Amino acid sequence: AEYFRDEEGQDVLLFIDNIFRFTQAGSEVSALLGRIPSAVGYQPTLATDMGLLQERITTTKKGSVTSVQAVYVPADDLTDPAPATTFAHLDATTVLSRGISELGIYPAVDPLDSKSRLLDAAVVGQEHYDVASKVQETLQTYKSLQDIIAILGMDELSEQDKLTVERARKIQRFLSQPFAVAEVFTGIPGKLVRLKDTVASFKAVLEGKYDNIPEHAFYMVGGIEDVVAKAEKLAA
Amino acid sequence: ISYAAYLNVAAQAIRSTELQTASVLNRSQTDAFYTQYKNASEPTPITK
Amino acid sequence: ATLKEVEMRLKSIKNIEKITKTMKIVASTRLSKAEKAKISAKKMDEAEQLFYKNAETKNKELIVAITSDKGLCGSIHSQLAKAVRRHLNDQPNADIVTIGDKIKMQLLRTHPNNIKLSINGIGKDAPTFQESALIADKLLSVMKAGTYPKISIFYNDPVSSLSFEPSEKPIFNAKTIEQSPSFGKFEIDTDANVPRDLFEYTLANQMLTAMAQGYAAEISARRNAMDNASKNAGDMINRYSILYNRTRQAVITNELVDIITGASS
Amino acid sequence: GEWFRDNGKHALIVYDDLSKQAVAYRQLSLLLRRPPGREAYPGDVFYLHSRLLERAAKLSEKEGSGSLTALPVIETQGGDVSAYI
Repeated sequence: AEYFRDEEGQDVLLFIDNIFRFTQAGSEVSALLGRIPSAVGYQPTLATDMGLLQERITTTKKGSVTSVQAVYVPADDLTDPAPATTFAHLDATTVLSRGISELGIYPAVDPLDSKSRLLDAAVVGQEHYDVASKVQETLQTYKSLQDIIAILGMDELSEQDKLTVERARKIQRFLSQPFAVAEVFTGIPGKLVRLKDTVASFKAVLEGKYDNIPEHAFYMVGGIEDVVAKAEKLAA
Repeated sequence: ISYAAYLNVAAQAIRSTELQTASVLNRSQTDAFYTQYKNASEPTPITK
Repeated sequence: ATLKEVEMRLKSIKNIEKITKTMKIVASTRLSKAEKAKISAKKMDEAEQLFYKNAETKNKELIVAITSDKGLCGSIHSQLAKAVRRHLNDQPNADIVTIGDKIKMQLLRTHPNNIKLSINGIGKDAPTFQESALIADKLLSVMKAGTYPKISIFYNDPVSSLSFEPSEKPIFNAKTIEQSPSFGKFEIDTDANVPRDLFEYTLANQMLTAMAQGYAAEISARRNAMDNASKNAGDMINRYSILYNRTRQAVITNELVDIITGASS
Repeated sequence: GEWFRDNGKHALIVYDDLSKQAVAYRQLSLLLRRPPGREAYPGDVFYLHSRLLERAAKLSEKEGSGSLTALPVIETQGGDVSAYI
């Protein structure tokens, strides 16, 4: 990569499946080398070793290094210092959990455990920031109220709580998109949607302009138009 | 002025004050509100 | 951590369980009274019904719906609002009288153009005649009641002391008593004004029977629901408690691992 | 920071991250075979932070009118607060 970025002055990228594999392999050798691997059973040279790898793929004037880093979560918890330390050297995360896979939503990306230092009110503009802000907030109310929603039914609660519950359910199904290479497995045709389109499609949903129509209209579709058509397909 | 308003008040009057059976006290002058509305616009709740 | 977040949530669930259990007892308490009231009302209604049968009466429209102020009594509150919207296809410009807070919000939203009269104080205590009488009076002023060709009321008939089915009947108007027999199988000339007076006293007796039936059926639902509530909060205790047990063990293990790691090395 | 405070002029020190000092010192201690405390973190980590933090303080104007003010920042793992650091 470095040869491409520097000398030759190419615009580079890197994708890795998987970078956790660097710590794990390294940890086996750690004991043997002359190190005491205590840090919840990990090499003590974690910081220094992850640092050299992720700073040799850091953006230069010679060429900007777009990284995609793939993290294997040790025993499904992000709490241990080795999954935590990855978040430190990143400017974006789009964390994918087991749970969203069970709910039948592919992709399995969490909406509430995603970040960017790229989302502000004039970086991507006023509309993008407002639209994201309503989405995060809505969803966080629905999980917060899950004990109460499940224990006591949804024709027993307030006007405000039922309106959220229906909206959040619609956004939940919407998140499902089959991809160009995932189309095979689900059996639902690929959908490729633009960022510009995504802002629009969500602004409309948030104002309730398409929440009078099935929550399964939004199951395995791309953008807004794809939703509209599938409801009529579903109806007849 | 309904017929049942007239009988109600005639009843309430025979009941006086608290020294009457429990049912009596319940059939007359226990608080509650009734908010009227129009058509929207709303006359403000006054005692039952 | 994991540990604490597990725990504080498991504690909320425990607190929920204690309240739903207390609620279910309070509901049986209220329920006995609710049952008591409805017997007594129905008995009174049957004497008036007696007349209505012989009179053969049987005929703008009204919608009345019944709930408490209190939430947490089955899906009584939103199936009754749905039953209003059904009988709003029978007369779209019908005057919705909403008896109770829970029913008031949802119908008020769909049409504030149908909300005329609404009530409060249905939830703290079981319906009483005072309410019914005054509401019957206000029915003449606001809705111009007793000139309709049909009036109708909705409630929940408490089929068995653990069940509820929603049911409806039509309140027979003063105009109806006038033009069916009431000199042809009874006898009143023009001395009193028995029709317009019997309508008004019996507007409240029939309205009150529906109020009682609905309220009784309602506490049975809150009782049924709170029993299921305890059991569900209980299922949740069990998933988080097993999660807690495993987590708590993970700390123990982790302290143990740190000691061994150093001594051995 | 202290040099400003010493001559008479106020200052403020933001310390991001002290949490990372502790990661670095953990590496040092365990490859220097110095016993750990809890969670593989050094025996006397608190002493390294504690002296460090009290060098932010308000001095008397007779002896330098300045003060260094301090805001340490600790980036916590799963919002946890029952660990040693």
